[PDB]
Amino acid sequence: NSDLDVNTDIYSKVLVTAIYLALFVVGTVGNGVTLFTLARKRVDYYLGSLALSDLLILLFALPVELYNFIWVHHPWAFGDAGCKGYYFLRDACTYATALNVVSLSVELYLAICRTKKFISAIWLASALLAIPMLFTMGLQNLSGDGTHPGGLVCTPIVDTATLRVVIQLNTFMSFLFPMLVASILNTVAARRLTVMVHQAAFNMTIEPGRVQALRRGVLVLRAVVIAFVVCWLPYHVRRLMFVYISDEQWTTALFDFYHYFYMLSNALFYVSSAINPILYNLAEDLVEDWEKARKLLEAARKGQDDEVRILLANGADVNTADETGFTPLHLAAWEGHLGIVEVLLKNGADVNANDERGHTPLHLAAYTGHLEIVEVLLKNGAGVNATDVIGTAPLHLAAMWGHLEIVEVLLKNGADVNAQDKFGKTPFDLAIDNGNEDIAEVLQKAATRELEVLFQ
Amino acid sequence: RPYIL
Repeated sequence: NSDLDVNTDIYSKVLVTAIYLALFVVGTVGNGVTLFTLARKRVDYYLGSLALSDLLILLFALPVELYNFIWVHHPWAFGDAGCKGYYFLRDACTYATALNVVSLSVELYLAICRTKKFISAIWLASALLAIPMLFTMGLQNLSGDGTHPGGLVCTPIVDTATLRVVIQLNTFMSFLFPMLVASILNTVAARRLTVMVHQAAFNMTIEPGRVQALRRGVLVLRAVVIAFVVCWLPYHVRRLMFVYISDEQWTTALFDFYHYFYMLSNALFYVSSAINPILYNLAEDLVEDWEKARKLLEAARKGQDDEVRILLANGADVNTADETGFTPLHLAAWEGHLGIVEVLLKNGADVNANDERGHTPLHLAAYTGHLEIVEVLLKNGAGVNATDVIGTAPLHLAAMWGHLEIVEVLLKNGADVNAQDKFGKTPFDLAIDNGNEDIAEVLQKAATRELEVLFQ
Repeated sequence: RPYIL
């Protein structure tokens, strides 16, 4: 049946077979272990679908395709079921994949500005959109006489105009539309964050854990969109070609080019399936870091030395922050956890971290009257004369709230006795306003000592 | 014209 022969060289097929087997043995294992691991252990519901659609594609489509579309172009060896089935399955699984990707972008965006049911809607809608493949594809005998058994081939059973509509809509619905929508959400999400980073930078010393996580989420989701554009554009271009050249432009050269482009287009297609477990690992590590950062902020407040040292050892960011810009060391200083202040300083917590209101840990230790925390913060080189947005120094707070011992150690660590806030009030002024005579006296003698120095 | 899509 010479008319139906492809004439791709043997090596070409052997090379694609080597590549297909590579993608299959690694991709199946990869996507299998991804599901198996979620079964064992919100975002996970999404990564399950993606892992499942790819596993279904690599397990059922790729072996069938390697046989009847790479090696043996005729006849079709899987019946009108296998024909309509292969195409239905593929359309379903890509649709499922594409819609999940839109969900992740939507979910990320909403975070930056029930689920188990939502997943099932995605899959069922994937079955719906894929049904037109059950009516367009089928077996036909294109052999010379019109009855030769070796000319039985799986191929469109409708006219070109009909096939143009399904394929153009398929190109729209499964590829262009959802990937554009994701690109738009990806870009807005990114933009919204980038101003958060500037605003945080303007005030804080450290931007929050929630931002650092969503920031890294934008980059991965961007990579996945770029990944599909590359892996899916050739494929769709090849299927438009099939229904955009009529019959009277199809030269023997253009016929040969198509079956090579088919090997290449469908190599790249299966590559998206085999890369998915990378996205899974990136997303999961991004999520695990956030939870550890979150768990470490609870532990620092609650004063749980054990949980802290487990989280720090297992890689938790010592200098993570909340929306306020509160680090673990801020929380430990504030809650009066001397032991936790010391473990956080050992593991390199920033001693001069500023929150939104420009409060260092020393500010919070000097406000709440923890002499031993003040002493340890200062031992590790805290800013004695660090001033908040109001121009309040730690010595202001110590003097205002009557922490004489803190005043004395602050003074002897080089505190400016004469520091003034926005409203020009000195520690001494604050000491008197509230009625701390012993402090006010210590301060005024310090003030006097400095006068003497000027006049000699 | 090809027959495989």
